[PDB]
Amino acid sequence: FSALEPLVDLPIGINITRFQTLLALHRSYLTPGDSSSGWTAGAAAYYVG
Amino acid sequence: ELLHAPATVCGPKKSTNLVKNKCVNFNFNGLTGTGVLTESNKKFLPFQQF
Repeated sequence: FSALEPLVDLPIGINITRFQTLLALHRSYLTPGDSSSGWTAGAAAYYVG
Repeated sequence: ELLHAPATVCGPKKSTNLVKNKCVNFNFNGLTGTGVLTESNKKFLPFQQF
Protein backbone atom coordinates (compact mmCIF):
# COMPACT_ATOMS: atom_id res chain seq x y z
CA PHE A 1 0.00 0.00 0.00
CA SER A 2 1.37 3.39 -1.04
CA ALA A 3 -0.49 6.64 -1.69
CA LEU A 4 0.27 9.04 -4.54
CA GLU A 5 1.20 12.69 -3.94
CA PRO A 6 -0.57 15.42 -5.96
CA LEU A 7 2.62 16.42 -7.86
CA VAL A 8 1.70 19.01 -10.52
CA ASP A 9 -1.40 20.40 -12.25
CA LEU A 10 -1.81 22.08 -15.64
CA PRO A 11 -4.62 24.40 -16.82
CA ILE A 12 -4.49 23.08 -20.40
CA GLY A 13 -8.18 23.20 -21.31
CA ILE A 14 -7.93 20.74 -24.23
CA ASN A 15 -9.97 17.54 -24.55
CA ILE A 16 -8.25 14.15 -24.29
CA THR A 17 -9.88 10.88 -25.38
CA ARG A 18 -6.88 8.75 -26.40
CA PHE A 19 -3.22 8.44 -25.46
CA GLN A 20 -0.05 6.58 -26.36
CA THR A 21 3.16 5.69 -24.53
CA LEU A 22 6.59 6.52 -25.93
CA LEU A 23 9.57 4.17 -25.76
CA ALA A 24 13.34 4.19 -26.30
CA LEU A 25 15.13 1.99 -28.83
CA HIS A 26 18.32 0.29 -27.64
CA ARG A 27 20.09 0.42 -30.99
CA SER A 28 23.64 -0.97 -31.07
CA TYR A 29 26.27 -2.21 -33.51
CA LEU A 30 25.05 -5.83 -33.46
CA THR A 31 21.82 -4.73 -35.13
CA PRO A 32 21.84 -4.14 -38.92
CA GLY A 33 21.47 -0.39 -38.27
CA ASP A 34 18.37 0.29 -40.35
CA SER A 35 15.39 1.81 -38.55
CA SER A 36 13.02 -1.01 -39.53
CA SER A 37 15.09 -3.99 -38.37
CA GLY A 38 18.00 -2.52 -36.40
CA TRP A 39 16.28 -2.00 -33.04
CA THR A 40 16.63 -3.82 -29.72
CA ALA A 41 13.74 -3.62 -27.20
CA GLY A 42 15.85 -3.66 -23.99
CA ALA A 43 14.13 -4.66 -20.69
CA ALA A 44 10.79 -2.99 -19.71
CA ALA A 45 7.16 -3.69 -18.68
CA TYR A 46 4.25 -1.37 -17.87
CA TYR A 47 0.64 -1.76 -16.75
CA VAL A 48 -2.52 0.22 -17.46
CA GLY A 49 -5.61 0.56 -15.28
CA GLU B 1 -11.24 36.93 -24.78
CA LEU B 2 -13.36 35.16 -22.16
CA LEU B 3 -13.49 31.70 -23.70
CA HIS B 4 -14.31 28.43 -21.94
CA ALA B 5 -10.68 27.71 -21.01
CA PRO B 6 -9.70 28.43 -17.39
CA ALA B 7 -8.55 31.99 -16.80
CA THR B 8 -4.78 32.44 -16.48
CA VAL B 9 -4.18 36.19 -17.00
CA CYS B 10 -5.22 37.78 -13.70
CA GLY B 11 -4.22 40.98 -11.95
CA PRO B 12 -1.94 41.18 -8.93
CA LYS B 13 -3.38 40.59 -5.47
CA LYS B 14 -2.31 42.68 -2.48
CA SER B 15 -1.23 41.35 0.91
CA THR B 16 -1.08 42.81 4.41
CA ASN B 17 1.02 42.12 7.49
CA LEU B 18 0.52 39.15 9.82
CA VAL B 19 -0.76 39.74 13.36
CA LYS B 20 -1.10 37.04 16.01
CA ASN B 21 -2.78 36.51 19.40
CA LYS B 22 -5.75 38.78 18.58
CA CYS B 23 -9.24 38.46 17.17
CA VAL B 24 -8.90 39.43 13.50
CA ASN B 25 -10.60 38.76 10.17
CA PHE B 26 -8.30 36.69 7.97
CA ASN B 27 -8.24 35.71 4.29
CA PHE B 28 -5.62 33.02 3.61
CA ASN B 29 -5.65 32.52 -0.17
CA GLY B 30 -9.43 32.20 -0.36
CA LEU B 31 -10.23 30.92 3.15
CA THR B 32 -12.26 33.48 5.09
CA GLY B 33 -13.17 33.48 8.77
CA THR B 34 -12.68 35.05 12.17
CA GLY B 35 -10.54 33.83 15.04
CA VAL B 36 -7.30 34.09 17.00
CA LEU B 37 -4.10 33.07 15.21
CA THR B 38 -1.41 31.44 17.35
CA GLU B 39 1.72 29.46 16.58
CA SER B 40 1.17 25.71 16.27
CA ASN B 41 3.27 22.54 16.48
CA LYS B 42 1.53 20.43 13.83
CA LYS B 43 3.61 19.34 10.83
CA PHE B 44 1.74 19.32 7.52
CA LEU B 45 2.80 17.44 4.42
CA PRO B 46 4.60 19.68 1.89
CA PHE B 47 1.53 19.84 -0.38
CA GLN B 48 -1.16 20.37 2.29
CA GLN B 49 -2.59 23.83 2.90
CA PHE B 50 -5.43 23.51 5.46
